[PDB]
Amino acid sequence: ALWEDRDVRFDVSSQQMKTRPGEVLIDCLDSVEDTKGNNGDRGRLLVTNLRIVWHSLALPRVNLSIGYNCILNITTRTANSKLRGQTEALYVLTKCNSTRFEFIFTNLVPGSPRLYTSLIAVHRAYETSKMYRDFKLRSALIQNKQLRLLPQENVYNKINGVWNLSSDQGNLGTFFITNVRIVWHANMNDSFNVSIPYLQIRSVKIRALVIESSQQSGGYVLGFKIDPVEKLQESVKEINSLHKVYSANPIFGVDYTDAFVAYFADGNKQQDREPVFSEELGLAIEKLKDGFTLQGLWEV
Amino acid sequence: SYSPPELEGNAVVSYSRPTERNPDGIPRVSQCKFRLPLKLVCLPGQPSKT
Repeated sequence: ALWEDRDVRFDVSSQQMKTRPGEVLIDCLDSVEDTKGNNGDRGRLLVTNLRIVWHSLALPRVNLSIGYNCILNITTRTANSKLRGQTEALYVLTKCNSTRFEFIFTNLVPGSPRLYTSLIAVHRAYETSKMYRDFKLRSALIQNKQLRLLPQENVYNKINGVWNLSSDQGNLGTFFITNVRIVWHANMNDSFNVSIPYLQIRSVKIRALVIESSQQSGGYVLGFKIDPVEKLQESVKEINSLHKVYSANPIFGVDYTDAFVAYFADGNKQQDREPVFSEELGLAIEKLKDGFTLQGLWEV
Repeated sequence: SYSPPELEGNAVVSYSRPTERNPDGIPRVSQCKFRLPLKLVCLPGQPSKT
């Protein structure tokens, strides 16, 4: 469903670069040349709400899309002294489904390098806010007896005595309904709580309050049971209404081809062999490559 | 005590034009020369025959 902040795509279409409903553009910069691919071609860089995009600005087909849940390090490099003005450069390190890429972005015209700052800022806002768009078990949600609300979140329905049909004897627990996510704590050792976001929900039906996950948190079917079913169907219908009105415009809580092969961070390596034990060092070491030895790789 | 070699003087401005390649500004220099009067270095005095 949502891939803009979860993958890293190359030669993306002119439509997938367009702002998703919940997405929103923040800052832009022209003439940002792309490097780590020596095409020597200019472009335009965009720091959106969920991902960073770069399109060639002359052949807008060739482009890059990097999600914020797939970046590890972002480094700004101020160099290239007096000969001209102090120009910056952006080094982004990315790891998607166990494959490490690195992209470099060179600001050609030294007259507008401010972009490289705001990105950093929003990236923090992307990581400090994951309870908005991700699924978590047993977190630190509950205060003394109440829920700790996110910034853009207020409770809708406050129901006591809502069971959980995934355990045996620690069930009876409160059920908080909010505009961003729905949570249930256990009211007895209140660290068995589940916080499901509307973004991860696929369909709320009955078989009993069955909630299915959207192929990202796996097929996690959650079952709850309440007092006589009047309030039950009431809660189900209001939950479906809130789900649809959210999916209309997502929130995301962010406050404020061979293309891949030319962007590997390792260098001609998209792999990680099976980590096996090492009797030489005593550490878990990556498997050695068909004849190589540790004391032969170490020396020069 | 000695009189200057010439009364003329120069005045030079060095400025910069901000541009697209070097926004710090290409440096240029332009000058103008003024002419000072004898009334600054001389006075009417007595003449001698030889």
